[PDB]
Amino acid sequence: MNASDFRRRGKEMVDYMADYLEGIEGRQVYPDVQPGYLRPLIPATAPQEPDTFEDILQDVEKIIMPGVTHWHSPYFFAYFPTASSYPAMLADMLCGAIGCIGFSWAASPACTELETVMMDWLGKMLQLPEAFLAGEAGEGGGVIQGSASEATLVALLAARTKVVRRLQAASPGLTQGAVLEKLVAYASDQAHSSVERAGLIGGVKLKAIPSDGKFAMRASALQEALERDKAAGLIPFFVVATLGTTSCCSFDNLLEVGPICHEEDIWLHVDAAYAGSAFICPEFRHLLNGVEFADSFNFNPHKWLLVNFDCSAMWVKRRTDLTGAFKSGLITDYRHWQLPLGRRFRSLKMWFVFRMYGVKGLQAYIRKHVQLSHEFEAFVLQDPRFEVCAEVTLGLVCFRLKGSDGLNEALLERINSARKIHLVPCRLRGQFVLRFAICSRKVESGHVRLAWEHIRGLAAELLA
Amino acid sequence: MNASDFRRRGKEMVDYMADYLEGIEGRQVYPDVQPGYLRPLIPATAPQEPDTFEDILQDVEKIIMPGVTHWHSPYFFAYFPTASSYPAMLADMLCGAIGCIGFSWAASPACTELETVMMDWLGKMLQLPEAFLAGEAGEGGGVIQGSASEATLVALLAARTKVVRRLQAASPGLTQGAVLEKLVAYASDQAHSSVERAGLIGGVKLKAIPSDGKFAMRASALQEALERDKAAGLIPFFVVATLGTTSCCSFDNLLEVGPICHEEDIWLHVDAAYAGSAFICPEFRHLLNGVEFADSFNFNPHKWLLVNFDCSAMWVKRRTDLTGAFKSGLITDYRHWQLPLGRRFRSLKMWFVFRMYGVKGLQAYIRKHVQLSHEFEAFVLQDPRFEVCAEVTLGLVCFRLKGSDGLNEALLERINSARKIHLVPCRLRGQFVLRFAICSRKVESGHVRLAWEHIRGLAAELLA
Ligand SMILES: Cc1ncc(COP(=O)(O)O)c(CNN[C@@](C)(Cc2ccc(O)c(O)c2)C(=O)O)c1O
Ligand SMILES: Cc1ncc(COP(=O)(O)O)c(CNN[C@@](C)(Cc2ccc(O)c(O)c2)C(=O)O)c1O
Repeated sequence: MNASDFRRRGKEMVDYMADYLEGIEGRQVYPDVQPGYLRPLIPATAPQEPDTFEDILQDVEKIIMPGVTHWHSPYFFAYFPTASSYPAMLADMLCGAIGCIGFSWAASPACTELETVMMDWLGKMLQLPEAFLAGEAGEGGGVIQGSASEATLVALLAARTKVVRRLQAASPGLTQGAVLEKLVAYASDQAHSSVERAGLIGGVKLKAIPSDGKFAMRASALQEALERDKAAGLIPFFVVATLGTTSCCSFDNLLEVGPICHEEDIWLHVDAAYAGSAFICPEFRHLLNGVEFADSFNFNPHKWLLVNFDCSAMWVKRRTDLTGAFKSGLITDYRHWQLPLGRRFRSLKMWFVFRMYGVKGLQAYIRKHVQLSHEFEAFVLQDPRFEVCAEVTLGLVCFRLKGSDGLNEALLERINSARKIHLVPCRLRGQFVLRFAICSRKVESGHVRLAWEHIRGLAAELLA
Repeated sequence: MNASDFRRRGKEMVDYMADYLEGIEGRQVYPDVQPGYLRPLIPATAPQEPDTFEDILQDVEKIIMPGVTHWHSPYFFAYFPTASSYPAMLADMLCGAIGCIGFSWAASPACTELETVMMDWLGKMLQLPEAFLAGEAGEGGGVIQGSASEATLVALLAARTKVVRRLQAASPGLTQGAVLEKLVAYASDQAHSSVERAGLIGGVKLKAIPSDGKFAMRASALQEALERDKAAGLIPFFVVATLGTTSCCSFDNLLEVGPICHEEDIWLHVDAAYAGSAFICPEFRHLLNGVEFADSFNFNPHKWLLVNFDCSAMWVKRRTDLTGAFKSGLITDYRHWQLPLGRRFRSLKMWFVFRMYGVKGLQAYIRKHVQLSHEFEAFVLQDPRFEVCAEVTLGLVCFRLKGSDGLNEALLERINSARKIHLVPCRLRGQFVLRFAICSRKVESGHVRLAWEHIRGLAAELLA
C-alpha cells in the first residue's frame, strides 16, 4: 500500500481503535478460548497475493478479539495496570513514521537528545536528587529501558563489572569466573521474579532477604544476611530494594538499606516499577526517601504513568558505572546504557503524555486511582466476613474472606467463572490472598462498587 | 484527552505521517545540527497544564525534524535499511490500542498464539527445515525478539547453560564460574559488534575467526582455531555464523561450518539480520543452505522485510535448549524465550505486512532493491576511476576510488558535506571503502542514477 491508501486506512484504524477502547466495557474481560484455539482458524501459509484491509479487520474482530484479555476494561483488576493513553498512541504513530534506529547520535540526534531531556523532566517531577539528573554538567542521567526486568539486569551487569574490577585492581591475577563464584546479590523475599532472572542471566547467586511484618526489607535482616555471607567468604555486590511489591504493594526501607549498601560498597538498585509513578504526588514522595543512596533507580511509566508499554525509566548517578559494563552532561551514546544496540524514538511518548496531560493531569490520574483503591478498601472494612491483608497505600487492595485458603480459592474460582471481573491472587506468608488492583484509565467509583457487590454476592452464596 | 479528541487528532496525525513520508525527498537526509542542540530549545521542566496538540506538532516540525536523520529518504544509503511500511504502522496502532502485555498466555492468548503462527508462516516463506517450525507437534519454533543483538545474546545464554550442564555432568563440583573461565565463543572477524557485546555480557571469551578472500568464515579457519583452543584447555561452546555481514554483505559458509559445530557439539547460531529477508526469494535461498545444522537462526524483518522496528525473528530446533536458559507444538510461555518478561502484540505487524503485501509483493520488493543495487554496481564498473570491492549479491555495493585511502576519505567528506545523499564507509582489510546500501522502500532507478552522478562529479573535482 501507498501514502494515499494509508491516509484512508489509517483514519479507519483510528476509528477502530477509538471504538474498541470506547466500547470496551461491553467486552468480556477474560477470554473463554482454550490454548491453541488460533492456529486452526487461520491459513497455514502466508497469502501469495494481498488480502484486503477489510478482511484483516474482520479477522481482528472475529478471530483475534476472542483471544484477547482486555487490560483496559474498567473491570480488569489484575496484576498492575499497564499504560494506555491517546497521547502515547499519537506519539507511537509519529515514532513509527520517523522510523529511525537511534543506535548512535548520528542515526538521529533528536532520538537521543529528546530522551535525555524527558528523563530530566521526569526526574524533576519525581523530585529525584540532582545526582540523577543529566542537565548540562551532571555525571548521572536517565535512559528509557524496554522494561523494568531489563533495567534490573542492566544494573546487575553494571554492578557485576564494578565489583569485578574492584577485586581485580587489588589482586590482578583474578579471573571473571573466579569472581562470579563469590558474588552474591540480594532482594526481598517479596521481590519480583525479574530479579531472579537477572541473577540467573548474570551468573550470580541471588539470596532473598526475609521481609518484616509489613513485607518490607529492613536493615536488621539485610545486615544479618551480609554478615553470614561475608563470613562464608561470599562478596555482596548488589541489592535490589523494591518500592511497591507485586504481592501487596509494600515498600522496602530505603533509609535503612541505603546506608548499609553505602558502607559495604554494594550497588543499590531501586525497583519501583509500579509505585514509582505515585512519587510525582508530594503526598507519596516520602516513600522514595533514601533514593539518594541508590546507584540506580527505575520505575515503569508504562505501568502507571500513561506511557504505553515499551517505556521503563532508569536513572543512575554515574554514567561511567553503567557505561563500563557495555564497553558528563549531554548524553550521545545510549547504546552503552542498555542491552540492545538499536532503539526507536520512544521518548516521543513521554513528551506527548507529559505535555498533553501536564503534571497536574498526571497527578489527578494517580490520585483518582488511589481514591478508588480506598473506596474498595472501605467496602471490605465494612463487611465483617472479609479482612484487608495489608496496608493500602496505592492502587492495590489485598483482601480475603475470613476463613481457610480453600474457601478463598473457591471464591476466586467463582469470580473467574462468572466472567464479570478479572483479578488474580497471591500468597502472603503461605496464606491465599485475593488482589484487587485499580488498573483501567477509565475505572470510576461505579465500577469499583459493582465489582465489590459482585464479589460480596458470590461470597454469600459460597458461605451458604 | 478522550476518544473523541483522539478520533480527531489521530486522523490529523495520520495525515502528518503520510505528508512526512510522502514529501521526504524534499528533506535534507543528514542534519546540520550540533550535539546538544535540543536542550536549549525546549523548557527545562514539564508543563503544569496541558500544551495543545497544535503546539506539539509545530515543535515536531521546527525542533525535532532538524535533528532527524531521514532513514526513509530515497537518498539515505547508509548502514542497512530499517523497515517502514504502512501495513506495519497500521498494526502498531492496533497493537497499542489492544495494549496487552503478553507475559503469559492468560495475559492475552492471541498475543502469544498469533506470534507462533506468524513465525511458522515466515519459516515456510524461507523454506526453513521443518525442525524449526512449531506446527502442532514440533519441538522447535520461533519467537519475535526485540532485535538481532538480543537474539544473539539469548542464543549465547542458552548455549552457555547447555555446555555448563554437560560439563557439570562430568564434573559435578564444577561451578558456573569455573566453567565460564574455559568457555570460548567464535564469530567471523566480519561479525557484527552485537556478538562481542553478547560475549561480554555472557562473561565468556570471544575469538574472531579470520575470514577468507570473500570475507567468509571457512571450515579450515574454524577448525584451526578449535584445535588450538581445545589444546590450550578451552572449551568451544558457541559459534555465530553471519549471513550478510555489515561491512560488505559477505556470507559465512554454513555447509562447511555446520558439520564441524555438529561434531564438536558447539551451539551454532546463525545471524542473518539483513540478508535473511532475501531468502524468501528462491534465487537467494541457496545462501542459507546448511541452516539445518544451526541450533538457532535469526534475521530482522525490521531491516529488510518491511516490518517496522521492534521485530527480530528467531527460531530454534529445540525449545527445551532455549527455555532451559531462563528457568511440543503449541507455545504458551514466550517469557522463557527472551530476556524481558513483558512484550507487546508485535506479531500483529507481521500479520498485516504479510497479508497486505502477500509473499509476491514482498519478493518484488526484495528483487527491486537487488536490481537497484546492481544498477549502481554497473555504473561503478563503467568508470575506470572506481572499483567494486566485493561481490555484490544483495542491496549493498562496496566501492572506492582507485587510489589511496586518504583520497577516498576525502571523497566521503565531500559527499557528507554536500548533504545530497548519506553513506557510511567501512574498512576491508585495512582498506577504506565506501558503502552504497539500497535502503528506502521508495528508492527508484532515478535516485540511484542521480546518486551516482553526484558521486562521480565529486570524484572528478577531487581528482583535479
Ligand atoms: C515490582 C516489579 N518489578 C519489576 C517488574 C517487571 O516490569 P516489566 O514488566 O517492565 O519488565 C514488575 C512488573 N510487572 N509484574 C506484573 C504486575 C505484570 C505487569 C503488569 C503491567 C505491565 O505493564 C507489565 O509490564 C507487567 C505481575 O503481574 O507480574 C514489578 O511489579
Ligand atoms: C549482521 C548484523 N547482525 C546483527 C545486527 C544487530 O541487529 P539489531 O539492530 O536488530 O540489534 C546487525 C544490525 N545493524 N547494523 C547496522 C546495519 C545498524 C542498523 C541498521 C538497520 C536496523 O534496522 C538496525 O536495527 C540496525 C550497522 O550499520 O551497524 C547486523 O548488521
